Amino acid sequence: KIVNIGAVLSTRKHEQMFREAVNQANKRHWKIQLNATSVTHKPNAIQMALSVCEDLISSQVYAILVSHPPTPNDHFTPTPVSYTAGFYRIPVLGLTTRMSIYSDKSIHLSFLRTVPPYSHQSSVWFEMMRVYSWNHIILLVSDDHEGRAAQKRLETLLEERESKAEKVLQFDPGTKNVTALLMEAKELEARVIILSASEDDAATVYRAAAMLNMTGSGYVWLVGEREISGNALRYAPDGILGLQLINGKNESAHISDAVGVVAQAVHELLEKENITDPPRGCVGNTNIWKTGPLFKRVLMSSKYADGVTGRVEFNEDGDRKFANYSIMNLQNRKLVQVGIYNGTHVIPNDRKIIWPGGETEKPRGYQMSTRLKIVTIHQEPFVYVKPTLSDGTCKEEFTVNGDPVKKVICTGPNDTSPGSPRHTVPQCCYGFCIDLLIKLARTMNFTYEVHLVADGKFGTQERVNNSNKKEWN
Amino acid sequence: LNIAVMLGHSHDVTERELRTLWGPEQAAGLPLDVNVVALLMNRTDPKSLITHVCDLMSGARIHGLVFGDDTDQEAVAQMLDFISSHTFVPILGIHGGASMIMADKDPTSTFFQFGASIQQQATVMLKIMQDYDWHVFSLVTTIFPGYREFISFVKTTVDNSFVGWDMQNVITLDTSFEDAKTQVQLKKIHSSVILLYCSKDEAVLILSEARSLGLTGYDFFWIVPSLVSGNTELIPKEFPSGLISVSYDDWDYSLEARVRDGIGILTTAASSMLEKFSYIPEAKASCYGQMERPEVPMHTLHPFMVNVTWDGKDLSFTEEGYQVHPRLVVIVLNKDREWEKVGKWENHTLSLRHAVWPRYKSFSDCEPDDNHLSIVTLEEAPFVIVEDIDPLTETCVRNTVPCRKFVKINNSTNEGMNVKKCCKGFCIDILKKLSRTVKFTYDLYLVTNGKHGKKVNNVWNGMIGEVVY
Amino acid sequence: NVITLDTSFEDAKTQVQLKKIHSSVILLYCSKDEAVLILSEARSLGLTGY
Amino acid sequence: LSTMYRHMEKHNYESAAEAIQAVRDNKLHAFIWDSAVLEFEASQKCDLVTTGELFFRSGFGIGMRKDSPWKQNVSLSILKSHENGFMEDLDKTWVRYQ
Amino acid sequence: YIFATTGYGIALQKGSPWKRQIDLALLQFVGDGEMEELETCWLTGIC
Ligand SMILES: *[C@@H]1O[C@H](CO)[C@@H](O)[C@H](O)[C@H]1NC(C)=O
Ligand SMILES: *[C@@H]1O[C@H](CO)[C@@H](O)[C@H](O)[C@H]1NC(C)=O
Ligand SMILES: *[C@@H]1O[C@H](CO)[C@@H](O)[C@H](O)[C@H]1NC(C)=O
Ligand SMILES: *[C@@H]1O[C@H](CO)[C@@H](O)[C@H](O)[C@H]1NC(C)=O
Ligand SMILES: *[C@@H]1O[C@H](CO)[C@@H](O)[C@H](O)[C@H]1NC(C)=O
Ligand SMILES: *[C@@H]1O[C@H](CO)[C@@H](O)[C@H](O)[C@H]1NC(C)=O
Repeated sequence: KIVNIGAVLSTRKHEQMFREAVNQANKRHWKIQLNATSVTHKPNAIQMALSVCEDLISSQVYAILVSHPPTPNDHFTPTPVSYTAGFYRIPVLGLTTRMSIYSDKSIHLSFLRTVPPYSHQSSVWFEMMRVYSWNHIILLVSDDHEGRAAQKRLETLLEERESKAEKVLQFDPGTKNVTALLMEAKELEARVIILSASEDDAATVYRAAAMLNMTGSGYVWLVGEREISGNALRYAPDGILGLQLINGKNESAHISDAVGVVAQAVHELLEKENITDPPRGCVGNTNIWKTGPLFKRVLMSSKYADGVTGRVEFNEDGDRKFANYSIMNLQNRKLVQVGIYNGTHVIPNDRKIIWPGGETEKPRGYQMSTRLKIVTIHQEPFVYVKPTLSDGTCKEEFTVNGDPVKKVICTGPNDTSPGSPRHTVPQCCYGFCIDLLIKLARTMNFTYEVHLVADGKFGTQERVNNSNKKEWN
Repeated sequence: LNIAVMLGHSHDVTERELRTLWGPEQAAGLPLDVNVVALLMNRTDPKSLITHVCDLMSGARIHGLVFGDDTDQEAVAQMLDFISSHTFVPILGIHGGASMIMADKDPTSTFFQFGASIQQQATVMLKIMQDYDWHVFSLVTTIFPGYREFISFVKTTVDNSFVGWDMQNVITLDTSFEDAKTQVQLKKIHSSVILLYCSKDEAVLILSEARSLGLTGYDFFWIVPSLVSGNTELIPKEFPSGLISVSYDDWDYSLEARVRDGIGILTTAASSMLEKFSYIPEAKASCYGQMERPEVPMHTLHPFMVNVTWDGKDLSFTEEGYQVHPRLVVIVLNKDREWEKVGKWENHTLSLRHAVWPRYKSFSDCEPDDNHLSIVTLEEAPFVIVEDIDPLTETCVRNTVPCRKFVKINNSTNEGMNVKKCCKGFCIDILKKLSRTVKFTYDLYLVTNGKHGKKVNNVWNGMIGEVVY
Repeated sequence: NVITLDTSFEDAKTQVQLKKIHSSVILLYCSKDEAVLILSEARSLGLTGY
Repeated sequence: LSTMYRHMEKHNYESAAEAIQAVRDNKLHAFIWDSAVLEFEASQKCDLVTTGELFFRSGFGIGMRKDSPWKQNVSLSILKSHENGFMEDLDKTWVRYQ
Repeated sequence: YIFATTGYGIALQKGSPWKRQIDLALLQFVGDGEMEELETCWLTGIC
């Protein structure tokens, strides 16, 4: 009859409020069936895991509620407690876990969360774009499991809107001089910047962007939660549109919501038959719960309409569904609430949006540099290619009608032979396509960089250097 | 230095210790002292495992642990993440958690399993299709995790492929226990090969449903990965015969041989470490004290797993610990409900098969299909000329039917080697045109006994002689 | 090629018989209740397309 | 036409400029390329004659990219050049030299 | 003599996603010889 619920918490106030919450859940539903047992966090790594596993397995605990950080900021993720509880496939609900390590269901079997992960930041970009009416996205994401998951989710949700990402750049952790990626981003016509990395990576990017012309005007900086805290606030230029989650910080509220969720599950556990007694002795039992997947099915099929946050729904990942989003604009290094999203509805605040640029109008992510580089194959009847004069220009000839023969400066290799140094020397090329290019320039503003073919062939499918590859030549 | 080996309940510990010691005795003489501490225990509890590994690292300073356990629990591999990320000790395994590897995390861990890589299995799954000459596919997946990566990988490898695979539109099943939308999703099948990415129970349920839905015919093909198969001793009655599966089985390679290979790999890694340095780093002295930040300044063997070779076999590990040259034993479910080895994928990442096509018999005791009409051809260069195949990782160039010709080894032995050869002819075009009208398949069967046929004492030879009997 | 259904209340052989349809026009010769039942089954079987 | 590759894969060249020289010094007995190029070469140099009939008649084009927004602005320019006599003037200034 | 060629083809309404499906098929038909064999069916003349 007695069911034990465990938690790894530091402060005694959290234990007291958990006891009050479970007592209220028993009052709100007959007989007493819930017992409270909590343990304290330790600075160790393996010793604390052994202690909590010994105190937990020998106590017949069904539900686990552990906050992700034991301190305001540390790397002590609650991986060991979940892994110890996974021996018998014990359902675990995360209080403030947000790293994507727990997101995948392949490794984690019965370890869910009570708060949405960072993956929802990828989905909210679509909500931002459908309001700002943009079509170009440039991604600045570090190399980690969270980054890979965000990239995969964004690609899956973007491939259905007939839009494709222009360029994807990778941030190697620990790097300091990454100005090459910023230069590549500058050399792109689109000026929409999306960043999702750690605090150190964000600071490193901002240090370069301070000197570089990446925040002057015509740029938008949409970043995640991790860049609205720490040194990011004091080293972030104004106009950055941040993201935050409402009611996602109160540990007491999270514990109350978790207790409310588990209250229905405790009562629904006895509804189904074929229930087995919880294991008491840690040593001497290596069995598997028959109702393991049944608990997950019941939790997924359950619906909740009460709580501090509000309606709670579980998706296939096991986290909250249709979470509330808030836009935290950065104006004079001060957080300003602008946009509120419930998943489908848009509720913008009456305060005007202050862009990082001087103008308050919405920037356009379409900056055509008009530097259309054109490469023309060396064809005798179509383009006359001759060496240029040593004075610096090319001689001008005339046709039978006496009209001048217009020509453009062309740059290409001279030797054009394998195993030879193909020095880039400008040449004098003209022909049928030169007149068409001149007409195009007259009709619309065009600038031409007349390149030449690298090898000398149009190029077809190439299958070399491995078992299977296809690269155009 | 000292490497401890932990195994489940097995033969007496003395024999296992002798087998482990026989490693350095045979070859690879090294001045480093190799000491092995073998332990046997039924229990596999997490706290017990932590205490045992702490005792092993405290006593004699064990620098390597390999856990070959017969337990079917999938969390055995995950239980050692703390040990790998804190004690900086290489981690190996044979069975149990190491049998199937799917955990990807930070590179601070020292996990290096001998199991088949989850992404690498698709390469063999497509190469067997290429060898069997079926370019049409039906990619059927589920909401189970670890399959979106499969979809991305197969899309990437068919977009970059120059063979010309007829990638039919995929059907992504949502969940089981529907009975109303599954038929709607599966009614669009029109190919002959269907994949399945689910669990064991889900696969059994979907095959049972397809039995009533008529999708278990003698013409369809089913490819199943190693996840559903798993152990090769339980054969549910819902699995039709002729199923094609690929896994990492130990039919030929023994646990002792795998332990010897792992010990050799570890010794080679230690020898390579001793080249650029001069001392072997040691882990923490005590399991209960934390007097320093657990950093990694000793330059551990994490990047040194690439240039490790043992017994003349290239046994390397990628950045994720995946084996570069796994085994990938192919198992086919026979009509007697057993798994038989067909293909091996050990030599130069190349696989060969015994070429046993007919495996469809006695499924529902009905529809005795006989559409596999054998076609006999005669070598007639003006009309039907055959030749070799240029090496381009392909079998058919554009539309040629695969010609399987029996080739004799020499003038003494008598074995018909099954070698595919490219063949073009007017009769081939006639057969191709007739196929679109008769709507049936025709597998060519070239012959070499005789040319036309005579009457030598009322005996028929040649193509006529072969077709008479 | 014609498909001759034997009887209703099968739920095991009706799908096998009806899986061979590849045309756009399908006839039906049954009673009122049998026609209602077969159309209800085809609703789940996806044979009631536009 | 698979028999063509029995000789194409061992006698093909890399440049039309050197191919013209090879076919002029009796190295090549035949050459396959665009009709316009061969007609221009025959008009300019007086040691080659075309023969046969046009096969695989396909026109030229302007290569672009799927995300390039310069589709209509180029198509309209091409139509203007075609229907305003610009193409005719270019042909008259680049065809029928003799 | 031909002036202002501007050869015609199959039209399609604005915003129709079938253009990418029909242009490839038409190009394949033109390049594979369907036009050449069907030319004698209708384009008959005395020269
Ligand atoms: C709850 O469990 C703990 C540990 O088993 C036990 O000490 C305590 O007495 C239990 N609570 C009650 C009210 O019995
Ligand atoms: C970064 O590297 C580039 C060239 O690789 C160099 O020009 C630049 O000065 C470097 N910046 C710093 C801060 O090292
Ligand atoms: C880039 O910023 C520097 C100041 O950091 C400025 O001097 C320079 O003119 C800017 N370049 C452009 C192209 O605006
Ligand atoms: C406590 O949680 C509630 C959500 O129910 C939230 O509105 C409130 O701001 C939180 N209080 C503090 C001090 O964080
Ligand atoms: C080309 O540039 C000039 C000056 O920069 C401008 O006046 C003109 O409008 C431009 N052409 C077009 C088509 O916008
Ligand atoms: C040409 O200019 C831009 C660039 O393509 C394009 O948006 C515009 O619509 C074009 N002009 C007209 C008149 O269509």
